[PDB]
Amino acid sequence: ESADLRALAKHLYDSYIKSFPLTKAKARAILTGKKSPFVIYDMNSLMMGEDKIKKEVAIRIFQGCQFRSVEAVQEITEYAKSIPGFVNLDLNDQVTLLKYGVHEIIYTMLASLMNKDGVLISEGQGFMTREFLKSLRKPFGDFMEPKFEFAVKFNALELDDSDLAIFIAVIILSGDRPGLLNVKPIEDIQDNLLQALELQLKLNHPESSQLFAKLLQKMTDLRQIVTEHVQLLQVIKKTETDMSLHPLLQEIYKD
Amino acid sequence: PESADLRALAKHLYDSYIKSFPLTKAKARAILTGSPFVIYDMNSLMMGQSKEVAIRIFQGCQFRSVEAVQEITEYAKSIPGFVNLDLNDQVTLLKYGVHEIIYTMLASLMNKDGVLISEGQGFMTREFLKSLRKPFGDFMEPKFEFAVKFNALELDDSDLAIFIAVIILSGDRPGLLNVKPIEDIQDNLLQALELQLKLNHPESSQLFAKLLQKMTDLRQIVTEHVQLLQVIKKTETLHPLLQEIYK
Ligand SMILES: CC(=O)NC[C@H](Cc1ccc(OCCc2nc(-c3ccccc3)oc2C)cc1)Nc1ccccc1C(=O)c1ccccc1
Repeated sequence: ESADLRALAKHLYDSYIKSFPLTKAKARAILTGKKSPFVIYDMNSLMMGEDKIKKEVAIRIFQGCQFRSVEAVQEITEYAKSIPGFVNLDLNDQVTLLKYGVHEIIYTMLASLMNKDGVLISEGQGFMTREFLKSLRKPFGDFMEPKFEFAVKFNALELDDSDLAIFIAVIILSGDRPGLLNVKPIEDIQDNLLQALELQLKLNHPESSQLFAKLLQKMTDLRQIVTEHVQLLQVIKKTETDMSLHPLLQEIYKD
Repeated sequence: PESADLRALAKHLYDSYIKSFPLTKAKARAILTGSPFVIYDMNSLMMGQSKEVAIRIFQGCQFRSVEAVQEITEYAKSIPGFVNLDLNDQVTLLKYGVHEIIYTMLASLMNKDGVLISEGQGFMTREFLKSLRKPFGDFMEPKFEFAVKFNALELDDSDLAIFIAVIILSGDRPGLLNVKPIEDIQDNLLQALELQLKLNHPESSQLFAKLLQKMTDLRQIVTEHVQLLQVIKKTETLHPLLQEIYK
């Protein structure tokens, strides 16, 4: 079965590259200055970068994150279809799996695009500093800090895209999502994905003790990030009466 | 290339096809021949503003067609040389090839009176499909038209496994980056397909040619299916995640 686990791992990695244009290997190539990004760290550079790469600074930064999230949901959906068993599950659950999964997966892969100092934007054409993202006005104060704090700790695991491909498959196939109708089909798929992640982790990181365990523990951090963000969204929703949330994201958010 | 190698290629493709496609032509034909539950009627579908039946049947086809795409994708990975192709080209070959393959294989579930549904457990008649209000009665009928002509060739699963591989490795899909290796592989599969058909159907003259002529007909069906599929976004309009799964 060992070889069947390796074939699973090879397969998901294949679909991962096919579904997400900006990989972790590409992000790190751009980040670790070998493709150099334009750097947005203030108002004038944000607007200079609207020319050069791509008060209302917060809204532009809002919609730019909405754009990429909608886009991200679409990639994640593409990828889910490739996971063996997914498209054979009950449709209502396939939807439930995505509704809940995409949040968690988005911060996982957002880590790939982050370092200590900032975050890659516009498929790596841009780089926005962590500081500039703290500077925004205060329904949006430090909305990004907890994602940077997670990235810092998650990135020190030193996962690569082939590790990530399996980890996010495991995330999608969570049997504890609320409202799932048939938990057992989902859990059996996850079991095989977990088996494959275990082998992959040991093979790709032989001198990295309990990497499997340590990666699963990061779900605690992931979910707590999810929760605070929904709380920030609502504060906005009450006070940004004229602002707009995309219908795909609307659907993903309504608990 | 040697007949042994083409026989080996032939047999290799049949193996993968049997692993990737649970409901085979042969199985489908066993079921078809004189049970599964028959849907001939509005009350038999019912007994077998939220949503009109025609849309729910449309929806269910999209679900099943998404399952077909994953079976076909997995089968492609087994074609010698496919996974060594450039990755963008594997996506492009699949993107354009899956519809043609879906309608090819749908013929395996069809006779002139209906189609097998739900893993062979059901049978929706042809006439019931036609009953459906515009443009919903007009989506399956062309497929039945093709199926009946197609099934007259009496291909089996072993034949189909190679024909399917030939469709995927089409060098003329828009946006291919490196056509040569795709045509190279397709030539090999055609080589194999031609020997398969002479050996499997020795009394069936120019089957090879006749089969290739049907690749033409499948492109017409795919093209016009789109022109029905756009008369649908048009007059038939939401739950975004769902729409995203079937983009
Ligand atoms: C599932 C899901 O929707 N999850 C919530 C989702 C998670 C997220 C967060 C950051 C991120 O950065 C990508 C890199 C990024 N790209 C830009 C960019 C690009 C072009 C122009 C300007 C800026 O800025 C950043 C930080 C990607 C995804 N967040 C949002 C999703 C929808 C709408 C808004 C948000 C916000 O984060 C937000 C930001 C400011 C004010 C209000 C809200």
